[PDB]
Amino acid sequence: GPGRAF
Amino acid sequence: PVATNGERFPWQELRLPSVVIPLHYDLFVHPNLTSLDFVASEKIEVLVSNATQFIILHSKDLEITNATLQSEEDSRYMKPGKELKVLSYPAHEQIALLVPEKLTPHLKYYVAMDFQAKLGDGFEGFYKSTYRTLGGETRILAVTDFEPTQARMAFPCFDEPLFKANFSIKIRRESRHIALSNMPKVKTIELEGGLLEDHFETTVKMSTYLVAYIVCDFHSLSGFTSSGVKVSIYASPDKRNQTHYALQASLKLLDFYEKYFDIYYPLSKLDLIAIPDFAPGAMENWGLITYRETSLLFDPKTSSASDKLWVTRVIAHELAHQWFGNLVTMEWWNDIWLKEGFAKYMELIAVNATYPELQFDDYFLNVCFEVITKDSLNSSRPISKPAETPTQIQEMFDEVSYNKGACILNMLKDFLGEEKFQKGIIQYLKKFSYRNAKNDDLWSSLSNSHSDPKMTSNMLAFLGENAEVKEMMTTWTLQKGIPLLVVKQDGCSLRLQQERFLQGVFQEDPEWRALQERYLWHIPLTYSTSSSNVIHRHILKSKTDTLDLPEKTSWVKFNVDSNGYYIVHYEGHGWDQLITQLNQNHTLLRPKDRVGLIHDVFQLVGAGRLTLDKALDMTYYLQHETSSPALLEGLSYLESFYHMMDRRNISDISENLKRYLLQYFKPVIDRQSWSDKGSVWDRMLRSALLKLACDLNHAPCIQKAAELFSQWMESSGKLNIPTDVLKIVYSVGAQTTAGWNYLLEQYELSMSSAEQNKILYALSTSKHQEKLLKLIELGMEGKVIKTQNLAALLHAIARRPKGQQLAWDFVRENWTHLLKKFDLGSYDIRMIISGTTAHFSSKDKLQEVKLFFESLEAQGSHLDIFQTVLETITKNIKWLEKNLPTLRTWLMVNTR
Ligand SMILES: *[C@@H]1O[C@H](CO)[C@@H](O[C@@H]2O[C@H](CO)[C@@H](O[C@@H]3O[C@H](CO)[C@@H](O)[C@H](O)[C@@H]3O)[C@H](O)[C@H]2NC(C)=O)[C@H](O)[C@H]1NC(C)=O
Ligand SMILES: *[C@@H]1O[C@H](CO)[C@@H](O[C@@H]2O[C@H](CO)[C@@H](O[C@@H]3O[C@H](CO)[C@@H](O)[C@H](O)[C@@H]3O)[C@H](O)[C@H]2NC(C)=O)[C@H](O)[C@H]1NC(C)=O
Ligand SMILES: *[C@@H]1O[C@H](CO)[C@@H](O[C@@H]2O[C@H](CO)[C@@H](O)[C@H](O)[C@H]2NC(C)=O)[C@H](O)[C@H]1NC(C)=O
Ligand SMILES: *[C@@H]1O[C@H](CO)[C@@H](O[C@@H]2O[C@H](CO)[C@@H](O)[C@H](O)[C@H]2NC(C)=O)[C@H](O)[C@H]1NC(C)=O
Ligand SMILES: *[C@@H]1O[C@H](CO)[C@@H](O[C@@H]2O[C@H](CO)[C@@H](O)[C@H](O)[C@H]2NC(C)=O)[C@H](O)[C@H]1NC(C)=O
Ligand SMILES: *[C@@H]1O[C@H](CO)[C@@H](O[C@@H]2O[C@H](CO)[C@@H](O)[C@H](O)[C@H]2NC(C)=O)[C@H](O)[C@H]1NC(C)=O
Ligand SMILES: *[C@@H]1O[C@H](CO)[C@@H](O[C@@H]2O[C@H](CO)[C@@H](O)[C@H](O)[C@H]2NC(C)=O)[C@H](O)[C@H]1NC(C)=O
Ligand SMILES: *[C@@H]1O[C@H](CO)[C@@H](O)[C@H](O)[C@H]1NC(C)=O
Ligand SMILES: *[C@@H]1O[C@H](CO)[C@@H](O)[C@H](O)[C@H]1NC(C)=O
Ligand SMILES: [Zn+2]
Repeated sequence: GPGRAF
Repeated sequence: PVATNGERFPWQELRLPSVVIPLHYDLFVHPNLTSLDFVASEKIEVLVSNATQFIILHSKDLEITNATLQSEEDSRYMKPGKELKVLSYPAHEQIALLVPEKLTPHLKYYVAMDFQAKLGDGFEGFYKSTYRTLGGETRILAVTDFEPTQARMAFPCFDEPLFKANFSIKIRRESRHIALSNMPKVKTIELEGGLLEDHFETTVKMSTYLVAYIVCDFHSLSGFTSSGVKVSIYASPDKRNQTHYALQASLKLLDFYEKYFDIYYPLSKLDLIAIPDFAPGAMENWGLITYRETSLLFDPKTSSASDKLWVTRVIAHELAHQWFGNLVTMEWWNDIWLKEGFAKYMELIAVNATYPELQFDDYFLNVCFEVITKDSLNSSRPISKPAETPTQIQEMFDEVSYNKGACILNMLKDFLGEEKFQKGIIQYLKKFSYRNAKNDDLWSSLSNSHSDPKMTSNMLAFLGENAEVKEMMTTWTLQKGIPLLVVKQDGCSLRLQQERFLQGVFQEDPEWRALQERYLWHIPLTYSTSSSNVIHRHILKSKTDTLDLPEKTSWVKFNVDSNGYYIVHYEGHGWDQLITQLNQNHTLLRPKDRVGLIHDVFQLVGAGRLTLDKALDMTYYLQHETSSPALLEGLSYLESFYHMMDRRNISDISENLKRYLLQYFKPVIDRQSWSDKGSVWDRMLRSALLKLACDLNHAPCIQKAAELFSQWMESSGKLNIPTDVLKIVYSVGAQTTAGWNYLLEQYELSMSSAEQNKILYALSTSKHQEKLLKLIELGMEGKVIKTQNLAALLHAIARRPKGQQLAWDFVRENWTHLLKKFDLGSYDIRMIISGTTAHFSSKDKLQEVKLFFESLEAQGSHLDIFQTVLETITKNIKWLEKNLPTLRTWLMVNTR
């Protein structure tokens, strides 16, 4: 985790 | 229930059997970065707790060529044979090892296989990445990413986080490469033809998804923490300089975490490496944390204050995992918030503690507001729910497992106070060190803070308040959505009342009563009054309750500093009261109280509990507001109304907004320098305010920004742009076929992937269709614009009026290709879907998307993000039809 990017 | 060659594949459940526990893996991996493949073998020491004819473990896309079993304890299998029959069942990503003679309880055996595959093509398991050098050379590295279920694409293994084992890893490589893994390198030994082979110290007990290895030609900076851990930042050789800040921050955070958790990090080294092609933002592989370049690298000439803040966050997030996730691990993926919620929460404590100047404390409310959307829809989910197929497991990675989980932990910390919270944490970690917990182990450990304590009469409230703590949070984890607390003030008697907060569903809606059914939260209330700023605390366990105020007062402000995961409504004069206070003297409310009130007002309009003109009334005081968090929250609503208008053609309302924003606030916009000077909020304020002015074509702003761009382009990068306005200056620059061409060329040549990030944004604020689709086409290609960046690019394009339609057309007319590059449950596809549809706000668009989602369930594809989108386009349509003329007249009234 992440997951995201920004 | 079975297949492949024929035969009954002996095991049926998607989960593995638990009769064969793994204990130690000897893993030998031999990759070739020229043929882009690998050869490998493993020896697995297992203990059998039951008699069995077969062993079951995971394996996907691996070819298996030897299969033996051995034992020093079961003579029948004494060295070297026997050989096992291997049976593959891809649909469950399983293989079966067929033992010739039923095995013996309580004795140990040694499984052994040889496997091979091509290096991966995605962002999964053992895959290929490439980077560019300063001289325009393109190199190749091989890297692992396993979470949740892809270690099984690299080596057959009992691939579920309960099957913790020791790992012993050896890697073969050429002299131009190094090889990295979870643990330090004990031995390199040289070989015949000239190849080398690294041996790594055996791991501690650990889950398969965290095993890691990389073969690259990178460079590092190293340093030592106060307790002797060698931290190293690895990056491609031409970027070594960009690693300084990561080295500095990891050391202070790993220091902080050791002291805070009172538990040493156990390994001798901690490596952080910046991978050019990387899908997640980072992955917390024990001892070898991998990062998107933009999560780790920093460089003072092109990286902004926001950039630094992001890099610190992600670093603080991954180190937090070394304890939450690696040391203590979810029993299974249903309770994945146990590690992501906590890592997320700890970014706040650790970054606040180590870098208070970053003011991260004020940015944390945004994490929680951002999840209160989504969570105000009925398509939401609880923080723990069952999940079994791999896609569902990937789907557990979202604002709920992370953001919402971190937010309710904050609530609980504020309740029990930091000391009892820290203490509880330390006990959780100490107690499940090197094994696994589920939800209930956390709540027990968080509640419990010759004999340990002294006997008292007050002791009974220590055994009963503890039981309250556990009872409380199980409502916050097993229930979707968030509670609306409705307060009525009449007398010095406050009526309390909890509902489930719903958006695009008003108090008197045909669908309202059902959605309100069985929901009830133990909401730890707080509040203060106009009389005394002294916090009082009460625990609304029931759908109705009441409180007497020890005085009369102008206003009551519930949810102090917004520590709590709930929205507040005031019936009667409450809203009129508090808004008046803000109009007259606003500093008699605490800053975070202000941020919350602004937030909740606008959220309550959405719920129909309040008319928009009353929210828009509250923003008037922003002319006096110097606390940047509340000023920017406020602005953000006005700025989104504008873009929303702008996205439809509703240009009479848009032009009024543009004028009210530039007119009101004209003074604050005007104090802003085009520099990097001041604190972090100072600079967060500057970039915001200037971005707004150039979005609304303010003539000063567009002209300053346009000048900087020529000065920059006609010196070819010599004279330089302050970071805080870099994105603005470039995007105004991109408004001509000249600037845009130059910028696209500067993109390919740049060595700050944070600059690249700002350039590719700027590039997507162009108005020519040809330019926008070019950006996309390149994005598909993956040569100029890496494919790890495609999803965010479509999102930036769709966000703006000129790109709305193009992004939609593209996603529909290219869906098949999109899926060849990403998993259906990847954060990529989730964002590509959502980013191109969720801002739509019309009956027409709602129709088309409903259709395009239907068709995707003709084919074999289901995701929650489907309902959540539709519920968001519906939420939008209602908002307009139920509030737009109010916005039209409030502006016109205002112009008057
Ligand atoms: C990955 O595969 C490549 C080939 O696809 C391997 O490189 C090649 O194999 C050997 C091992 O280095 C080299 O053999 C000898 O090299 C000398 C050069 O000093 C040559 O004069 C000898 O006659 C002999 O051929 C071979 O040249 C080399 N070729 C190339 C183009 O690299 C490589 O070893 C493999 N790497 C791993 C880690 O398995
Ligand atoms: C697999 O990983 C586990 C950790 O999950 C390893 O357990 C650890 O084993 C070592 C060695 O037996 C223990 O060492 C201890 O430290 C001092 C060093 O000065 C030693 O002199 C002590 O007598 C003590 O044994 C350590 O306590 C233990 N840790 C835990 C948490 O159990 C295990 O060794 C690994 N297995 C293999 C096969 O390597
Ligand atoms: C593994 O062995 C255990 C013990 O021999 C088996 O568990 C027994 O029977 C039931 C059914 O699982 C359990 O609920 C009991 O706790 C056990 N009883 C005793 C006396 O130990 C278990 O069934 C075996 N597993 C398999 C897959 O056969
Ligand atoms: C893995 O299987 C290969 C065959 O695919 C084994 O190769 C054997 O090599 C020995 C000498 O080392 C020969 O005498 C045998 O005839 C080979 N077998 C076959 C089927 O050709 C190899 O030994 C196996 N390795 C391991 C570690 O099990
Ligand atoms: C990387 O950072 C180093 C650290 O300064 C730079 O290297 C030296 O910088 C000093 C300071 O002016 C010079 O006097 C030396 O001559 C520099 N040495 C070398 C070998 O360049 C270097 O310029 C930086 N490189 C990049 C690409 O940022
Ligand atoms: C808002 O209220 C504060 C608190 O009373 C005002 O600041 C103080 O004003 C009192 C008397 O009005 C003085 O005795 C204090 O010395 C002041 N302290 C500070 C820190 O300013 C403030 O002026 C009020 N502002 C408005 C616009 O009414
Ligand atoms: C927004 O309104 C403008 C002006 O009415 C539209 O611009 C043109 O409108 C005429 C008819 O009014 C059409 O024949 C043209 O096709 C329109 N031009 C373009 C480029 O669309 C505009 O279409 C409206 N909608 C937007 C901008 O989305
Ligand atoms: C932030 O740090 C200060 C000083 O270290 C501390 O007193 C404060 O409580 C911290 N904030 C949170 C939310 O822990
Ligand atoms: C969410 O709403 C849909 C229709 O609006 C309904 O079918 C579904 O059952 C709801 N989800 C629940 C009740 O969990
Ligand atoms: Zn995480």
